[PDB]
Amino acid sequence: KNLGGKSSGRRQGIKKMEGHYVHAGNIIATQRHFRWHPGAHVGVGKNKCLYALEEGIVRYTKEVYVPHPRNTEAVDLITRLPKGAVLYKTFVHVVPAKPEGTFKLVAML
Amino acid sequence: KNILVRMVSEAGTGFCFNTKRNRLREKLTLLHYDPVVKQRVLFVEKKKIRSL
Amino acid sequence: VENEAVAPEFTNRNPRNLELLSVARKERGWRTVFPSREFWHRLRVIRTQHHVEALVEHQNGKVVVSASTREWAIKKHLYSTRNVVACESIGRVLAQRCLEAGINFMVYQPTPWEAASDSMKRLQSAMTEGGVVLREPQRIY
Amino acid sequence: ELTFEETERRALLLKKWSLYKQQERKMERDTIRA
Amino acid sequence: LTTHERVVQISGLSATFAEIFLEIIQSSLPEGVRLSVKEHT
Amino acid sequence: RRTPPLGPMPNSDIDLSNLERLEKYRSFDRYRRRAEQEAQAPHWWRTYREYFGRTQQLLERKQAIQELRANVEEERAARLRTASVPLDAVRAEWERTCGPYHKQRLAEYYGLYRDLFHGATFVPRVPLHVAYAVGEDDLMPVYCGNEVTPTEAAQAPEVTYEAELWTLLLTSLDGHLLEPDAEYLHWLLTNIPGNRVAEGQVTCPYLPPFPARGSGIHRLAFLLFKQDQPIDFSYQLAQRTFRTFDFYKKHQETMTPAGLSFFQCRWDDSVTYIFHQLLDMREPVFEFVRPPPYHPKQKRFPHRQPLRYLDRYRDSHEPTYGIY
RNA sequence: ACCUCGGAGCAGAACCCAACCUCCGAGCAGUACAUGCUAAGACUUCACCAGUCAAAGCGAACCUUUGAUCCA
RNA sequence: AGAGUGUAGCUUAAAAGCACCCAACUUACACUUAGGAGAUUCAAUUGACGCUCUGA
Ligand SMILES: [Mg+2]
Ligand SMILES: [Mg+2]
Repeated sequence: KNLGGKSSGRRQGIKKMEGHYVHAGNIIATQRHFRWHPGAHVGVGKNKCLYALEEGIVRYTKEVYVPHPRNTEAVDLITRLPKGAVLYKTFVHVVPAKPEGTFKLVAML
Repeated sequence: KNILVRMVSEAGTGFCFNTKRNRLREKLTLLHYDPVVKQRVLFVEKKKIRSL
Repeated sequence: VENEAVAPEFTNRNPRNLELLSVARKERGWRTVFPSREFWHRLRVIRTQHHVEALVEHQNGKVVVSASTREWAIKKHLYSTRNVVACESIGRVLAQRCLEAGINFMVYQPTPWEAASDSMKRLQSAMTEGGVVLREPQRIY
Repeated sequence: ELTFEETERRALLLKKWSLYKQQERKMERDTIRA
Repeated sequence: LTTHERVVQISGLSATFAEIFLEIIQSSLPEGVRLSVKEHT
Repeated sequence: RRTPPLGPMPNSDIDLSNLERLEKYRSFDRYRRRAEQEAQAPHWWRTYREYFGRTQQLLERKQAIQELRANVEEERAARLRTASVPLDAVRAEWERTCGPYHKQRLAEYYGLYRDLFHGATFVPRVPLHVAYAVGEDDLMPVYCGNEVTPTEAAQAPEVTYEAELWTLLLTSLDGHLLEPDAEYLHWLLTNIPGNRVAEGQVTCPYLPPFPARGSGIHRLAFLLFKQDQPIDFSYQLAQRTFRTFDFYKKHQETMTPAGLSFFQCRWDDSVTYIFHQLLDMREPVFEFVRPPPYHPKQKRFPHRQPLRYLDRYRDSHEPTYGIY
């Protein structure tokens, strides 16, 4: 009487652990809901996958979570916290490796 | 249900694009970007393509 | 000519070099968190119970240009340091200090209610008429 | 419509009522704690 | 004529705290109003 | 398994069973302030920062406040949101009172201290003023971090400061063309008698800014040093180059910095004039060149890749014909 | 009775894991009509097919599941 | 008579931050926006003006 339930796994999770070198555009982690939040130089897709916006080293950190005020449910959740409480989340950052360019001598006019 | 319809440019171009509108709803007139003209123009529903 | 001995690669050490060329990186992440870190300089306004303060802070967190009604030089010219007049005055002082510091472009990140606030509107008007633009140029990739 | 003098008197009225009821609540709280 | 009715719910009183609370209520009633300390249901 | 925390876990101190009796964040802004405070606080876990890092005067002030309060017109203007402030008076008062601290902040942000004194800091006590006379009617000032074109900086500036000797120096922290660390001096007046500057000893004559084209924006620093007793000192780049670090090391015993004022200079046609007429050399032109785009190692079979894959790795866009 | 797809447990913590296994759900709707065009770099349901995400750029503006080829 | 002594309600704040209030939105609370008041007890680290405690 139990049908369905034959769906395969989504192969989600972290694709780049901490310290892994990541080029711009590489997907860092795919998640179904926000297990890891985007940090510095990390973007978010429609499906909440984290990709590197710059070329660098992936780092995972814990930071205080302050949601966008337009996120009404999160704002209410915060409104219900006690005074000392601060929410925390796991964030993924890309520490950019190369400089974004150098000045070169082109012509000795 | 909804029906797929062919909005045809009122700008005289041969340009048409397919939209979805409820069968019970009135015939559609919609502003849309015409690539050939390179400007937003009116498109009018011409004929029903299919029922979806 | 020994004066024409120039290293093939130039090394500009000015911290604001790339930022002013509009080529420096901005922290483009933090989509799920408020405020965005995608800026070079941010205008942060703190309205305490008694004093109104404004800061122009670099992305790295260094405070670059501050204007606080707490300072005697400014509080010695206005009645209440916690009203629209105080906000506009601190905004104009900050605009002047920003111009003298070379900070023409800035990002302001208010909450919806902060934006709706008339005092914040007056502060933004003061800054824009003083010259500072509350919208940073896009990065050039 | 209204004039400037009446508006100023209204503002001073609000100020003095603020002071008066501030004294009121201060004395009420003093009695409370005492 | 009509009489407008209001309710206030309260929970948590101490011995002396209840005394101060209702004596303040008694002394701060402006003009011709009806108080009550009735319970639920 | 579970490793115990290496320190006080957040939200642990206030962890109590009296949640109902605990006051809550009624507002979003107070939570934001607390969150910013916690973010600033140090932590034992990995964090973003780790990786991306008299009394009479007071009485007079109180009396002045009471006088401003007493003035009813001021209250009317305040409540009509029409009052304003004297910008010049505020500027002067701030300069006298706490302007040096803000100028030290600006210098630290601009990196002058780390690049001039290797991190050794000071405070610009003297409210120095510099202005490059533009034409004859006006003179563009040089604040802390101003923006002045080399055309306006073509001629030596007029300097004013209420003080009593002084040594004034101008350096270009980033104009050097050969060595990244060195810098060029433009003009150095030494043993200034009091305020008048025309009587200063001109050790190195004046040069205008010469930031090469497309070489970004250069920061030029006016340093001013209090001088106890005069000391004898000592258009060629080889002799304009030096390090303010060891220079001021050689004179720190009787010299101490007391004034600063710096500005940003871009390219300008006056720079071409400077490079040709008197420096007598070809002007260098610099271009900001970004690193080549990264592409993964090319595969023999780019499975599922579009046709553009081959273009990503071809270098010449023009058709080639091999042996034919 | 079932045959495809998806969610939860088995399968606790990267991924992955069956069943006549224990439960649940879907064959689209609402929206708009840039919900356009292009394009680095990536993910991928263990193959392929198919399916995802996406910087930069251009152009308007200021979206949240079902099926191939041939054939018409 | 003696001890502790002492910033507006609180501050290992140095004249600041939290607290506090009215006005509008709220049934109401709350939020937000506008405004409001506030102190380092007097003399030279020290003595004496005020508070708490120990006794009669
Ligand atoms: Mg399953
Ligand atoms: Mg695969």
